[PDB]
Amino acid sequence: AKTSMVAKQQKKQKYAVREYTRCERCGRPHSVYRKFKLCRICFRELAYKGQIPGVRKASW
Amino acid sequence: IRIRLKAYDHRVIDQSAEKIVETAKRSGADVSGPIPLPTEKSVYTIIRAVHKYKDSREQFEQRTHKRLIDIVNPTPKTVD
Amino acid sequence: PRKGSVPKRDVLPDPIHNSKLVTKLINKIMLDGKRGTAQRILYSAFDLVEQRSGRDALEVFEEAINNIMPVLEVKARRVGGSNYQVPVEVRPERRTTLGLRWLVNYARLRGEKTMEDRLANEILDAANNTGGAVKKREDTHKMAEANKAFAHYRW
Amino acid sequence: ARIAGVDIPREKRVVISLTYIYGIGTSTAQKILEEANVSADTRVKDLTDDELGRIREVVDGYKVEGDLRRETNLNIKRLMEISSYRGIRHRRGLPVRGQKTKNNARTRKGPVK
Amino acid sequence: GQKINPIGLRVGIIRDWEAKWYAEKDFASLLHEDLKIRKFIDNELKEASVSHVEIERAANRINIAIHTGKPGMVIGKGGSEIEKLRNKLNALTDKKVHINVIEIKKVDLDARLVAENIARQLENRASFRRVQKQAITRAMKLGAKGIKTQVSGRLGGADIARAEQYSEGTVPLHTLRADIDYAHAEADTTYGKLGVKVWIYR
Amino acid sequence: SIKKGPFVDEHLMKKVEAQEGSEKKQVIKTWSRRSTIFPNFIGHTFAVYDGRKHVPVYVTEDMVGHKLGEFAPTRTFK
Amino acid sequence: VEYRGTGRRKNSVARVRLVPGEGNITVNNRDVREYLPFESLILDLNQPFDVTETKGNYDVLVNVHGGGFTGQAQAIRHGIARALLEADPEYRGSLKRAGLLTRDPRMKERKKPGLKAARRSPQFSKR
RNA sequence: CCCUUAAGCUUAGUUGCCAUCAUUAAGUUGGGCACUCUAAGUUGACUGCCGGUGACAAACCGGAGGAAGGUGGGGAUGACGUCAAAUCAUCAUGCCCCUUAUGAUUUGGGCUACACACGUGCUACAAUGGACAAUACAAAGGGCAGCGAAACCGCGAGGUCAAGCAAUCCCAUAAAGUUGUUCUCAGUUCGGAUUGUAGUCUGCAACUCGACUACAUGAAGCUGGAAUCGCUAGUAAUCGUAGAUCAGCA
Repeated sequence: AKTSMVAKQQKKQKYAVREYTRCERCGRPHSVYRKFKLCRICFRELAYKGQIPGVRKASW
Repeated sequence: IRIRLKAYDHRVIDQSAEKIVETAKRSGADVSGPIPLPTEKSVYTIIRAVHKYKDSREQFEQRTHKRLIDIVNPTPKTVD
Repeated sequence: PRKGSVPKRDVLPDPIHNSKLVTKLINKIMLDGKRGTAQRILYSAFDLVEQRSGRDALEVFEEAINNIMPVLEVKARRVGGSNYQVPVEVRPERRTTLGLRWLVNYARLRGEKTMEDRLANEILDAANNTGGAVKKREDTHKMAEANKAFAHYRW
Repeated sequence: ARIAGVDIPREKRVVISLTYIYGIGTSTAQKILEEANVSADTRVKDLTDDELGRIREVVDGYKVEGDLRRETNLNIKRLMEISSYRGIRHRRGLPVRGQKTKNNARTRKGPVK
Repeated sequence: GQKINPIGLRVGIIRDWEAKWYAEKDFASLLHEDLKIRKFIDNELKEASVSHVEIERAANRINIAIHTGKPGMVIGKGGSEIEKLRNKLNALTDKKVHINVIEIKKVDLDARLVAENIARQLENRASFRRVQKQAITRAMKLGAKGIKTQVSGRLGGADIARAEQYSEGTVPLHTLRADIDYAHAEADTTYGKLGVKVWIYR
Repeated sequence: SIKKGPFVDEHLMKKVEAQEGSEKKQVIKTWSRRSTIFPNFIGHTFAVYDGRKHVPVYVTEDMVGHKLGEFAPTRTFK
Repeated sequence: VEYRGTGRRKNSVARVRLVPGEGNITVNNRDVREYLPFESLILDLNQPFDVTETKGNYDVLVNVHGGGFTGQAQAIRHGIARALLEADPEYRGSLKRAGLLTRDPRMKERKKPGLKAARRSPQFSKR
């Protein structure tokens, strides 16, 4: 599921690693990150206008 | 004491170095001056196309500024 | 490339051989980008050539280029209304820069087991005529030395 | 020529050039040189009368078999012929290995392209 | 067919990297609460004129500046509104304390409230044109170098709808150093789900 | 594989050793392919398949380094 | 006395002093021939002395570091030139009809993200 | 135009780069100098009349040029609109549907494994070349759950994961061009395909449910068709420290 597979993941299916990271307020299982706890098109909105700091679009 | 300096912009950590130096300078101590450090970065790349479109991808990351200072006079003049 | 007029863009420098043609062919024979390897093949494998082949490749480098470089070329150039090729004047950057690759495509020809010794055997039976390196030069150069074509063309 | 079956070639070194005869070859051949003065000589047709006697009495005393254990292939297959693996689910089912039986090329089990 | 977000590029450079803080150790979960408090003036305030938000916390000393929208009609009397706003903010544990106030002016100067405001008064079977052009003039009457407002989704009364973008000449976006800005209108009523576009020079 | 804890099942081998009272053979029925085995296996099938039944399997001195139903058919060529 | 022996090329710098008296360039307590892998061109790294008409002028006390070896050399095309230019201040108006006194020719670029190798991108299988 | 490199005043001239001091195994202990861009807040640039005129109709050429070709590579920058496609399927959708099955528990099974014909990314097809070996250089993720040093287990799909813990500081033979042990053209000590033995360690379970492999099974192979691969500087030839993603593996 996706709209009902939120507790299954972030509740305790009874092993160390059966939590597979998913976007905080979403259900997308692929393209995710722990310390961001979100995804691609369930996260991007933030570094527009600054809600994520020091994010220049280019020029490393 | 190895006090630390940490930031994400190129104007919030020069202030950190300078201003702790000055806080110690405003009162009597042979405290240390500005010791800058390089400008580091924290990358984060990820596909943007809502579908399976790729290779039209532009670099997307951030800049994590990390500086360091020593307080070379522990004093009861300007410590806190 | 809307324009052109590009040169060799290099100031050919040599180590301890004192030559300007022994440094423009060290990168051509340079097997899979091997500077020192080719540098040791141009100071120990190109110096012991006399011991194996017969003569040294020091001052006899001009006989391995001038006695093999062709003149008439074979490039399609429509002119008038037919379809006949026209040769380009053998210029320094179009005869010595392209006519100096007679050691990379001929290194895998000499069937004398040892490939390293076969690469040093390209100076023998090729410095003069009727050889295995000038055999492809006689099937090109000798093809328009008598049959003249257009002289008022562009190339 | 003498170690197992025959092995003819010359001009080369006897240390690992054993690869022909099953079970062992080259790698182990040059790594099993555990004897009294046996070594590669580059003269495969010289220098050898009785040294082979001892460094062969080992190969007979080398109870780890080699050719003699060519049949551990067949016999570990024999155990598995109940449709298990390597004999029933890999020999009685006519499939390939790599567990990509067929997405890439295959000549040894399927020799026909 | 692409003019991408200048909400998304002109950040830090002139308008500055909005989200502020480092935190030495607490990294993922001081942000696990930040979208819900930074977007708390657009979710529990019903997306009301919020022009931009912010987060600032190290040292366990959080404060957050915010327009407070257009103030006075939400605040009311004696201050018994924003005290309960703080009641709703910190009581997670200590989250989003002291969310201060500098007042904001001119509803028809800046695109942010205009966005969801013109996601409101077109779709009411009134000739959405007659009011489209109305708030087009009212915010290109001031004197900015234009606001190019246009409805991209589901105009008309008939079924098959297009993205008709009725813009008015010039409102830059390629002043890389200065700021151009997109405040968006994702609404609908009785009919489908609508799309509008807005671009201001300040 | 590793040594040190072959993973004899708790429930499953309980069902065995306490259903291995007599010679009566009730083997697995388990439609599960995860077990691990002892020397005291006594004549019976398994069910190492889940199509719409329960599959007889090898019983006597079968594959000896394994901890599952290595010999149990589900398919073949076609 | 010759100070400010400096000069870099391809992400690989050195700093090479020059000493009043004789001349011998010496990097990392080694020579112009026993620190570079074989690359028969040990006299070349000092042709900033043989475009100079005089070569044994000033001993170095040089130093190195870097990532590879090709970028490590061919910068000391300035390891002489910089300090040499400084002490001999005749060296701007008579040292370019060969091309020595200052050159700083090429450097690196960005490995493209998603492409095989910067210029190399996903090739076409067929059509 | 703001930026990635750039003579640069410098500056972190402490952990920084090592002429000055030889107190310098990466614990750059050191002057707490520099010696120089260097570790960026990078700062400059530009048609700069340019040496010319085209007979002039502007430009541009180039005398070599500021340390970077005429915008400083140029990074970012993306005309109307063509494209019924790019998403009903990772995302949000107006729309109606199976409703103790299409969901559902772990699964039996399965987007790898046939009876085959093609597209794939490089290492294949020895006389400087493997099974094999003394062994120069560190970039840059890192790491609050990670890497392993000098020495080192060198048989891999790493391990005790022991010590320095944001320029540094751990993967250190990083792989070659550096002397090149080793197999004189027989499928030959080139092989890591199957008919073989199977394995590094973190799994609630390798029979069809990936590996590449060493114990080395010695096969594809010796230049190429009706059928195929980089290209004016270090980009690729070849690999390369590793790993984002995540209890195995590019």
